[PDB]
Amino acid sequence: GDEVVAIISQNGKVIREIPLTGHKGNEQFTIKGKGAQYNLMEVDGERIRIKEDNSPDQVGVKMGWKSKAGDTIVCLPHKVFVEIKST
Repeated sequence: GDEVVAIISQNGKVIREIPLTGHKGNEQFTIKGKGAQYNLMEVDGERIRIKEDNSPDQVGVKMGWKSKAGDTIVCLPHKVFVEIKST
């Protein structure tokens, strides 16, 4: 099948590029913003989501798990973006 990488950015600056294909186990990391802003990122197997955050709108959290080429997650107030790209 497809081989994909998740690109996770904050204010356009890349924090992690994470190849998802073949990934097993669970990893969590927090992107800390200005003030008390945070996003708890979670990679579980070949999927990624914002597990939890204190954004006012919760749009990115509500988007849930992503895993396919072309998928995105956005948390606009915290300037966090996830893009999944085919390699």
